[PDB]
Amino acid sequence: NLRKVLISDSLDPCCRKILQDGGLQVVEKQNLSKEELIAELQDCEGLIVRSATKVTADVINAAEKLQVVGRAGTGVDNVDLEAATRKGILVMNTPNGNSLSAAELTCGMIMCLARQIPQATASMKDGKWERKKFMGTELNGKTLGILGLGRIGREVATRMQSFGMKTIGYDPIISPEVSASFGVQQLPLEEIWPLCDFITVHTPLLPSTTGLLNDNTFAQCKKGVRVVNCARGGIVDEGALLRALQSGQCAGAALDVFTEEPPRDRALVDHENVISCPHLGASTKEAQSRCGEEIAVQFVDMVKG
Amino acid sequence: RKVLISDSLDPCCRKILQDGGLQVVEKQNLLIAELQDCEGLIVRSAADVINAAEKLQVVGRAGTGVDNVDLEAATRKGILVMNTPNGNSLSAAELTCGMIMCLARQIPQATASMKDGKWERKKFMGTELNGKTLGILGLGRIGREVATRMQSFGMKTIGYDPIISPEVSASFGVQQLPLEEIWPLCDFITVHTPLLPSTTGLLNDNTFAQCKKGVRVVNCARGGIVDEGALLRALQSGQCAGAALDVFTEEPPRDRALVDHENVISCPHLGASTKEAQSRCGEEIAVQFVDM
Ligand SMILES: O=C1NC[C@@H](COc2cc3[nH]c(C(=O)N[C@H](CO)c4ccc(C(=O)O)cc4)cc3cc2Cl)O1
Ligand SMILES: O=C1NC[C@@H](COc2cc3[nH]c(C(=O)N[C@H](CO)c4ccc(C(=O)O)cc4)cc3cc2Cl)O1
Repeated sequence: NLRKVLISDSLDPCCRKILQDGGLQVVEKQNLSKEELIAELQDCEGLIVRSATKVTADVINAAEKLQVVGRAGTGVDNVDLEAATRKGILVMNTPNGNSLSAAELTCGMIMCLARQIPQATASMKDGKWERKKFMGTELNGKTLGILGLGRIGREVATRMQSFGMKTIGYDPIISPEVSASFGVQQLPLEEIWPLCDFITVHTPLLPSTTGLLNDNTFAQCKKGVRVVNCARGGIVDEGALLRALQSGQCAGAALDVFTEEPPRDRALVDHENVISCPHLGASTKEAQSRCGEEIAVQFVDMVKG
Repeated sequence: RKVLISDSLDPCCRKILQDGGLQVVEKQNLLIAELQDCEGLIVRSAADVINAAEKLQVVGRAGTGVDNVDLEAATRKGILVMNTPNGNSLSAAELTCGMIMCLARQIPQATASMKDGKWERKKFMGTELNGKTLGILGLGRIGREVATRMQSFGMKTIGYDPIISPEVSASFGVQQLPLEEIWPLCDFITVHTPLLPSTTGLLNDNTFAQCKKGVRVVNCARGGIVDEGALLRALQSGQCAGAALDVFTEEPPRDRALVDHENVISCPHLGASTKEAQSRCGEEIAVQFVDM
């Protein structure tokens, strides 16, 4: 059963600490090339990654002891889950660990869109004083649409409520009565689009949420809507967003995530009304430490049944 | 009733200034010949002015304070200066909150990186606000608005105001402490005071010396409350991890050392630059006038 675990990426020593406390032997490697990793996994039931180490069908297939792969983070981009499940290898991740960091970044993106803070800093650093060029928006009394009312969507809701934003939204699993208890009014999507000043997505990436925002939904929005995607690349159709930015149907967007990372296509990043980060939603010392801890705790519970 | 308007004003304010007499002409970029013979005045931004002026009763600035109109020359004549001290409050508080989130996650620096074709995930390791301490100096309209918003993020809000009682500030969840007890506790410090002798260099080498190593500071209030030489020294040592500045001792600033620092976020004094603030000030000034 589960004994010895390799850590192949850099995450807080709180991870190692909890693993050995629960009986597991631990080793701690870093970077490691496609050939390198497998020579460690010779003797290992367990592999903990962050984002850098790719766990492809190759490593999975070529590693003849590996029973579980743990990601100290959200989703499994860097783990071939098709090939893992084929070989009976359990894949786990730490969904709770990043919630607050992702919600805080989303709120900062909304403030940034409202007041053009990234654009203003760039203008100051270019030696300009362009007070006129900037006219921002007060959030108080504006409507924020929240698509997805799990962990992150509800944390975004309660913070933006403090700004006196009205928070409306939709989730197919969360009842209107439960969303009401954290101040989010659920309506049909067709009724959400024309009410929103700001839209933010907090859904998993599924067929049903791939291009959730598209040409059809932008057609239904108020002119000048502002969009945030701090969830997963492709929930917002990037073509449809660029078309909405060019027409003015969309007055601005804030993107932490892209269909391709890093993105080869530069048109959205380069747009004047787009502010962007290189997938920083989970990039806080606090989230990184909580994910380290959460994966270790998940591992030890599997040894104790 | 001839009324000049020496500033980019909200078009609501003219559509207002025809309840009572108001013969208006909104001429920006001015200079002094403009106000020929006019008795009752409105302004936004932009003395020698009123001295060569004639029959003028009330001057009104759609904004807070009067830092673009000589109050003593106006007191040298009969002239009452009105302003709209609540019109800009929410917009200034909202910008301050956005500056706090930008300092925590370096969103302006991340955007500049991305627009250079970079994908810099390690440089941009940030801080969670939940569980951090925000020090708020000045607990008037703006300070209390910043406090209740940042409490929703799980920040502990402490502060100091010589005029606001500890009971008033406890009612909006701000614990007042002596300044000496505030500095060592703060992860973030934000200033919401008037610019007075007592508040000029309120943050200086002596106060940075008592702060936590890595404190972040915001000034969306008035240029000079943060001593700019002291703030650059603190950024240079790492005593200050970052600063967000909407305001500068000289606007526009000719000393570029702070604006050019990698850990400084800056705006060209945008705290009151929203449609809603500019509309609310245009009308709060009317009700002060049109209800003597
Ligand atoms: O007409 C329609 N076209 C397609 C469909 C609209 O698609 C949606 C599908 C959705 N799915 C979910 C969803 O799975 N929500 C749960 C929470 O209940 C959840 C689980 C995990 C996470 C996370 O990983 O952070 C987030 C949310 C929300 C959501 C919203 C919308 Cl608008 O309806
Ligand atoms: O030991 C000392 N070191 C320095 C010295 C004084 O420091 C202070 C002086 C202060 N003055 C005030 C102040 O005038 N506050 C009132 C609110 O009651 C106020 C009025 C208008 C506005 C506004 O225009 O938005 C804001 C606030 C706050 C404050 C804080 C501090 Cl730390 O004492």
